[PDB]
Amino acid sequence: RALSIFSPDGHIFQVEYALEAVKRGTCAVGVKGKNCVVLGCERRSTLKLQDTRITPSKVSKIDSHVVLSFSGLNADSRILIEKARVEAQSHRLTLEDPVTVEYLTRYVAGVQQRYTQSGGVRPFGVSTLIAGFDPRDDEPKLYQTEPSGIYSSWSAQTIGRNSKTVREFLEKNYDRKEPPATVEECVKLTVRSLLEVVQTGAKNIEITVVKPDSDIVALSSEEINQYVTQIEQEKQEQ
Amino acid sequence: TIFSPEGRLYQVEYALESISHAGTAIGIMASDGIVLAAERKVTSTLLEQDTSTEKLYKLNDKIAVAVAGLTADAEILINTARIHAQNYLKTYNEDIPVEILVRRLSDIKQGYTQHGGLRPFGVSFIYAGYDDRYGYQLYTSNPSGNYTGWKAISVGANTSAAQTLLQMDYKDDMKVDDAIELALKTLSKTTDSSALTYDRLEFATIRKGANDGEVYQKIFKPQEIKDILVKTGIT
Amino acid sequence: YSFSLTTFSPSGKLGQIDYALTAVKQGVTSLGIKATNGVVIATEKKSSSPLAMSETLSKVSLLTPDIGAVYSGMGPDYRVLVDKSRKVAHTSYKRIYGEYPPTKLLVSEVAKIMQEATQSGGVRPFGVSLLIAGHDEFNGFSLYQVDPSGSYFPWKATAIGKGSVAAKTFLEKRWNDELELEDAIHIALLTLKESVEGEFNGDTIELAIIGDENPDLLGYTGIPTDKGPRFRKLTSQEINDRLEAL
Amino acid sequence: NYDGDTVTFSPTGRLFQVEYALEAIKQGSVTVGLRSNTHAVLVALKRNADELSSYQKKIIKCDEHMGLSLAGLAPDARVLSNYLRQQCNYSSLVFNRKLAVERAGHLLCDKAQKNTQSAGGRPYGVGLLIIGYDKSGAHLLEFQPSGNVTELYGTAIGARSQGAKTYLERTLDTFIKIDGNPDELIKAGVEAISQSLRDESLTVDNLSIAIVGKDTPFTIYDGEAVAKYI
Amino acid sequence: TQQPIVTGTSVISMKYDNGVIIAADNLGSYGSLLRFNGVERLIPVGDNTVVGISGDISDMQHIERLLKDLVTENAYDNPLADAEEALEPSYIFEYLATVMYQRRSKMNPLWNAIIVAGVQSNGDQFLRYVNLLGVTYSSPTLATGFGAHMANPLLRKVVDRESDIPKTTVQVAEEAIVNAMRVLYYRDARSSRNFSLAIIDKNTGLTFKKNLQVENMKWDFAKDIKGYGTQKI
Amino acid sequence: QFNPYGDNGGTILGIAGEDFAVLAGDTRNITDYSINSRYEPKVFDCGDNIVMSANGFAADGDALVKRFKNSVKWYHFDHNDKKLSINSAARNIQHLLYGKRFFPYYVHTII
Amino acid sequence: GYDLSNSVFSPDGRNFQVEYAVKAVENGTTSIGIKCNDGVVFAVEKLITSKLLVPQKNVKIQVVDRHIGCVYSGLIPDGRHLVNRGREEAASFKKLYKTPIPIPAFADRLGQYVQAHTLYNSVRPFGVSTIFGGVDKNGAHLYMLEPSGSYWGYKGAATGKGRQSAKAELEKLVDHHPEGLSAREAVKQAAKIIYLAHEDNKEKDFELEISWCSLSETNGLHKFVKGDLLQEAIDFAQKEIN
Amino acid sequence: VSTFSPEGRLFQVEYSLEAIKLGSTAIGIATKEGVVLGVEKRATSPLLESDSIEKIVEIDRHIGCAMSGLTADARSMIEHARTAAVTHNLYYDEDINVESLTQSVCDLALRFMSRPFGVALLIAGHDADDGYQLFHAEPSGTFYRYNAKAIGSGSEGAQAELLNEWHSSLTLKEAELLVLKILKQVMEEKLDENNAQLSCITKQDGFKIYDNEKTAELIKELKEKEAAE
Amino acid sequence: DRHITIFSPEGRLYQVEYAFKATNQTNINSLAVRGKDCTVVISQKKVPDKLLDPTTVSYIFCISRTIGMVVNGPIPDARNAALRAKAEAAEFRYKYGYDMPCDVLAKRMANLSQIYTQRAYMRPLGVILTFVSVDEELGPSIYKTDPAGYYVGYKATATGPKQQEITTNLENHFKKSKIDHINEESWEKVVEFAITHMIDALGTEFSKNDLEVGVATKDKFFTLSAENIEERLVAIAEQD
Ligand SMILES: [Mg+2]
Ligand SMILES: [Mg+2]
Ligand SMILES: [Mg+2]
Ligand SMILES: [Mg+2]
Repeated sequence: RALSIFSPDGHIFQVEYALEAVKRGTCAVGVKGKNCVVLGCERRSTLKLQDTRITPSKVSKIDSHVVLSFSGLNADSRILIEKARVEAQSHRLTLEDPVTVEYLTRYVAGVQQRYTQSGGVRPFGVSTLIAGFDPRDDEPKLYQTEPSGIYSSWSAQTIGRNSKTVREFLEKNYDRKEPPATVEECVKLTVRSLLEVVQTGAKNIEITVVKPDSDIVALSSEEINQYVTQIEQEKQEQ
Repeated sequence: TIFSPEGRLYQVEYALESISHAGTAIGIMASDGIVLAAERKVTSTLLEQDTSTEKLYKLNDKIAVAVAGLTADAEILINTARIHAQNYLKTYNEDIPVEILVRRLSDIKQGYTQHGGLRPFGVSFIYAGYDDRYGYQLYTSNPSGNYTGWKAISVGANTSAAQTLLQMDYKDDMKVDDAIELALKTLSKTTDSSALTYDRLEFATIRKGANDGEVYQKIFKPQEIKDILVKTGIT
Repeated sequence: YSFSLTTFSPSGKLGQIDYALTAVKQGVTSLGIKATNGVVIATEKKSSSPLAMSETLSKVSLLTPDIGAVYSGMGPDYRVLVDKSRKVAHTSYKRIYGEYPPTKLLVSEVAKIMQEATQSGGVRPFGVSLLIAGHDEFNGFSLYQVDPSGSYFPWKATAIGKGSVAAKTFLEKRWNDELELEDAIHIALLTLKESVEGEFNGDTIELAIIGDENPDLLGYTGIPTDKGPRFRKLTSQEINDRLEAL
Repeated sequence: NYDGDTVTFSPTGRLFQVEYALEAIKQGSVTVGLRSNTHAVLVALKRNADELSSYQKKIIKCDEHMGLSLAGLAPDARVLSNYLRQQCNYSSLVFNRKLAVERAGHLLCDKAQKNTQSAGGRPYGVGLLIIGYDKSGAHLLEFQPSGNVTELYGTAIGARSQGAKTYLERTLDTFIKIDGNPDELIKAGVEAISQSLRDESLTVDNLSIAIVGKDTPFTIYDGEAVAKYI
Repeated sequence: TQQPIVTGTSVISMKYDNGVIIAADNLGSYGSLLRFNGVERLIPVGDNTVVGISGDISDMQHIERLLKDLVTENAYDNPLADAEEALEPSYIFEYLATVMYQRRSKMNPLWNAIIVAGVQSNGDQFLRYVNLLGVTYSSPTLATGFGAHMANPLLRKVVDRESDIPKTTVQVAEEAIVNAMRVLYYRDARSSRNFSLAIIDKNTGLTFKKNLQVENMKWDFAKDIKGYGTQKI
Repeated sequence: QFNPYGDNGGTILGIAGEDFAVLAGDTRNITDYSINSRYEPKVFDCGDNIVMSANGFAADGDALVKRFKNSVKWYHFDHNDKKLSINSAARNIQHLLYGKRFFPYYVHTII
Repeated sequence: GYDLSNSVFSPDGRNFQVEYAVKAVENGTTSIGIKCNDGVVFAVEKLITSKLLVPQKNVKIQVVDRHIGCVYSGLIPDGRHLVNRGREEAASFKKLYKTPIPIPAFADRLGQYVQAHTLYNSVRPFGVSTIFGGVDKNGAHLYMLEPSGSYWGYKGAATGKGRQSAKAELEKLVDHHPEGLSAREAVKQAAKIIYLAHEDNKEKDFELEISWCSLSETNGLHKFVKGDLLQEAIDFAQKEIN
Repeated sequence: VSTFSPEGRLFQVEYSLEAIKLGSTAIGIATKEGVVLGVEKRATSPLLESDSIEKIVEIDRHIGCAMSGLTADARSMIEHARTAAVTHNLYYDEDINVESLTQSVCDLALRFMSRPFGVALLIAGHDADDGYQLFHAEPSGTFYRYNAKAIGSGSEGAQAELLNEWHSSLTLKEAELLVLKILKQVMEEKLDENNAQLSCITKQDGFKIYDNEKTAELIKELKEKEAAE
Repeated sequence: DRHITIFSPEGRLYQVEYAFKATNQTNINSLAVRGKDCTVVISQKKVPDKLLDPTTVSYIFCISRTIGMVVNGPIPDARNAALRAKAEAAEFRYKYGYDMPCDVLAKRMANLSQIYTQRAYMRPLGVILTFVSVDEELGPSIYKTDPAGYYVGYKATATGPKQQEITTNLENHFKKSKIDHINEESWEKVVEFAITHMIDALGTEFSKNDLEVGVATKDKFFTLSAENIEERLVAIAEQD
């Protein structure tokens, strides 16, 4: 039974409405430095009394050198992440090389695309940011996928609720001529951009740094809180 | 299994709605254990509360669930959860980590969300479990296939009321006996009924016995609930 | 037609299960009472015409030698569930463990069959409610009610269909945890008198007990570890005997 | 409310989805078929989308002795002519027997019929003219997606088909006698196709011709090879 | 993968100037037991074709049925099912050849050797052989089983090459076939005295002869033969 | 047990000249020590100016030649009447043969 | 819309898709069958749409096995589909039982197949009404089968546009020949009835087609009436129309 | 999904074509010295890295293609086309004919998967029998050969300009300029080397995508040629 | 909701209700009665069309050697039910080694009907089936199934448009006689009784071509010819 069909204006409404669920999803951003890529995600507010030790954070490891973050339906994202992890191992097994970030993106994009044209399935209510480094290479990588299956690379990019806003920020603040040559000033730009939408919070913003050769570290509440302080100072210094 | 113009899943929303009328269940995570308490919706003098089970189910020796929603839909999912646990144990010779079992169940639910043209299960679960990686854990899953972990949480009828109270009285350095108390008080103030009696309750605890080194699952007998009611001054 | 015909409405109701319950509501009344040494299930044999043969219809059915069932709602729906239930008692249990299942587990399986009709594609829920009475070595005597949703619950006593509301009430007055079986039969006969309109005799009333073991209904002697069926349908003659002493 | 699927009759006993499929033909560029006793000819005016575009191929060979012209959905002509290729092929391999044109007709009718009777499918949306030379001489056939097939001395289908069908309806006694004369049957065909033109004078790209006969295998003529017929 | 049980022996045939002749005896053997004596192994299809079959009789009966269906089906929606679009010897053969080779390819053969004799609508004589392996060949004479070994040599003395066919009359050809059938009854322990013969002539059509018998048999010299070497009486 | 193969004898020979080629065969067909036919051709014109012979088990050889002639027909159908070059024929014949690697055509093929 | 799917009963116990199928039949060319004393005759009306139709070439009567005639009015493709299935059904009876299929047996085979297509909402009923029969081991039989799968044996039968005219004519024959009717006669009478019935359709000119299966006239095989005997019947019908 | 309108068109196929009209422009020109394919990148933002926009792809050394519409839908067509060209080479030791490759992609297109493709393709190539060729493949399963063609949002305008400018002796260099020109006219943005991409296929060198530096030089040469009248 | 067999808000199945309606379409009445050692079924026979071959117009079916069945409903559906039951009764014999009893076949057809009641893709059959036999265990037997999946055994029964009149007429005979069968030894008298009571309740007289009679004896079920029926009609015409 065909659920994803065309309408008279030439629009696939289910694909279209899937985008609306992404818009409703908590925000996520990624910016890519001269020798790094940083991923940042806001935290929800339906309830608070949660256990954060066990609850799945918003950035998933796919292989040791590639990470995936998303905005949209949480349950839909698990399914894409599983398939991505399975493919990552399968590529190693048959090509004796880990996936390029572009290849893993094309894979995930393909999966989403496939669900836009099969009977009895609804598209994925998910957009992904996929970030990391190709094996034996130092040039940083960042890619976006969407429920239609389109994908592309980004100097920087944001998705989810109020991404409209944060894309405005980055469009004037990210200089292609001068990518944030430090891990530090890369996290700085990533925090500034999230601040515009988050409405002040240390337990609101989470950050993950990815460097070459499988170097990926999550930050702590306090480590981020240090950037929170120095940004709210330099704005109040004016 | 279709999207609304707004980006919401009709049948899922409506299933959550179904659940919001089911008897309440509460999970509270202590330092040295976990409490499960649940209220039986629709009762009678003639209903056999002794040889009864409708909201609290054992999944494993280290994991129990509390059910809000359609009982029969729940048994389907409990049964496949019990099997997944056993497959894990057979495969690895280790009891299944709580998260893994929970992820599996959520995935099954998510399936009905995304394909097949069949109605979602009208069920929400609270998971109480222990494993050697994270110790005590409390989880929740609903028809959307979404799952999250909690210090305290409630499902079914009157969650806003019950949630507020738990937030008000819960503290990190709690002990199990206090959590038992907190569970009963919270149900006591959110009941759609006259007063909280023993025949309207199911109760379970997961405690790491001080004499041994292993974890014990207790599903309270009718008389045992009745007793634990007097102590806390609800007689 | 591979989609579910039972879906959620915006109010969160499942329409088809409700409508199934309504069909159960129009059904002839049936009841079960649990005694200390027995369980009794009972119902009315609504003859559609006096030309029809009352005996030729099982409203009370043996599921295993220790488990009986009675129903309210749609007769034909019940009849296929009895068949599927007997078979599942074998395929899921006796062929595995060499003993018949305990009441709660058989009930569990029936409930499963009904749930599936609530969710599988191209089907409608069963339009019945069952009262299932039985015994097993470890749980003793029990009585359970199963509904179109696949939900089940244990009762000390209950009644379903047409005149259920009044009958639940009448039972509540009469039930104590010290009843002998003969007492439960008597109470069952009283409750049934209120719901029935026309004739009220052994040929319009069907009753079965789950009582003691009946060695003379076994078919063979020799193995003393086998004592025979606990389920027994009462005869037309046996009912009338207890009616005259009302 | 009755034109949802082919599995549905209207209150007057019509199948609308079939009728609508028939409609796609009337948008197809015109094509003509005709036969004497020694040959059969297809003339198919091809239609162009733009002046930079091909005048899309309307004639498909089916065997050394059989072929067809299409008016309507080209993809559907490809499904059906392909099935016809297989059926003609089967006749050769298994029986060493060239497939009778009539027999092709019955096979197409039956293939089209199934598609008018089962949910999920749709009627074919293409009409076909079928010529062949077999063991009983020359043959022309008209296929409609409803599954109706008819054997004719001549005919036309597509837009304004009626003109050529009228010309042929009168010229009947003149062409049926063009035995042993190939070029004069193509002439008569071309002279018939123009009675349904309006657009223009038929050019060297406009035209497609196909002939089969007594000692002539089915051959398609395009362009420079058809210049002598304009 | 199987084994022949009830069997038929040689089928022999040759073309002459105006048609083709085919013959076969009327026995069905069961190993060495000569079990059934009334068995027709020449199968006429229409008025222009005879199909002669040796080997397993149960498979033979299966092939009969196929040929009857072939006729029925050919008549369906065919106004000329018996004119121009009547079944030809070449069509019947290519059908059977196909089946035979498909069945061997599935390791489940029809345990037979088949000769298809007849006259094509353009008057051409048709004579072609196919067997359990799907091997097919044509010759001015054809024979299966023992016929291959004894009948071919005799029949080839009448028609040794293609150019001999216009020289050969029905009378000469039928005489050769009848003689070869006698020899086969002399030397083939699975042969029978009773046989059937059929001629398909481009003018006379199909003549089908039943209940023929081998006649003019030389046995008389047997009386003079005593012992196996030295014995005098 | 049933043996799916036989051997019908015969012999074939191919020679390439500068601007021609010959492929030759005998016309005899045999089984064991008997002659089936003195004139049963086994070298065939296949269209597109290709000649083929598949010599050994004649049943297998016939199947292959049939399947190749049919291949050529469909090549014209699928590729706008293109002439099948001899190298392309060769490769195609490889695939026909190899498709039967586990139950082979018992023939030596020359084109 | 108690008509937007097949397997739906309307509130009066009728099947609405079947009853629309009947409309499509009534909309069709007329065809008949006449049982005679040792056979059956079949005739049909072929509308000459145009001068360009090759005469005697678009045959509409169909043989099944060798002893059964089939003719139909409605959607021609639906008729063919039914005959194809009739033929598979006759082959399978012969294969298993050796004897060719008895006409009653063949009738129930079609009955059941047609009836199946009135059971599921994913299939539409057949838009034809079929007249068929032949000679089996005990007599000639004639049948008519409706889009519902309903069939009965008939002395005479008619379907299509000119059906009432034809039915009236047939009734006159039944009443005036209790003794019986020769195959030869029935052939002419069929020709008459087709010409008479062409009145309820007399816009386009028509071509006549007849076939028959008689014990003493065809040995109990189905054959088309051709040349001489066909002309004799066309003449007989032309004569007795004035 | 497989329904006819009373006009006898396929609803889903017609709506599919509407989706294509919403896509970036793609232009192809066929000469006797080669066939040129050009596209409009259309980045939805300046942060997007324009070189990651793949709307011209290689199918085989002698066959390239440009797309327009829901471009995600084209992955499985390109894959099928590549497999078909490679398979043909495996089975026949030769290059697939351009028309045959297009027919195979159109065959895939017919296979109503829940819906038609929301993408049209320009398939350009060379082969020995029929020379340089250009094809338009719609999600209908129909394909058309063109001397010149344009698809996507600027097509109606572009097709007219192609009608004017095309003649059967355009040199390859002339044709390249024409693609840039017509793209410059129909694009929302100002045409530069980062938002337009050129490619060609010549017999001698196969399908080559032009790098940005080589495209820039052609843009510059185009501006200078037009500033004369 | 009125097209497929889902429940209506009142807990009803409209399609099944409509299927009961269809059972009356033929405007025929039948009745079944039991003798001492036989079982009789009578049904009206109406051949409106002069063009019909009357011998082929029947609503009585020989299911097996021992079991007959009469249908009230349209013929296509009736034949479909007859084929299935024939098929079913032959299978039972092969798998179980004894003849399918009448009531077991009734139960089996009931369950099949119950499925069309429950699954959306199958319409119910617009028919009521009366099965009759002399069972080797039970004696003379009548079992009747409807489109709901319902079935039961009867002392006697009747079906069709005037069902109710025939039924009460029969109830009245049994009230008076005090027995549950026709106390007659020969099946000829049971048929005679059956016709008489159908006359007395339809207000109609019958000629030989207006009826159809099926009798079940120990080890045979048979249908009467027009001639045996005539002999029955003559004999009643000396009582009544
Ligand atoms: Mg080549
Ligand atoms: Mg009528
Ligand atoms: Mg149904
Ligand atoms: Mg249905």
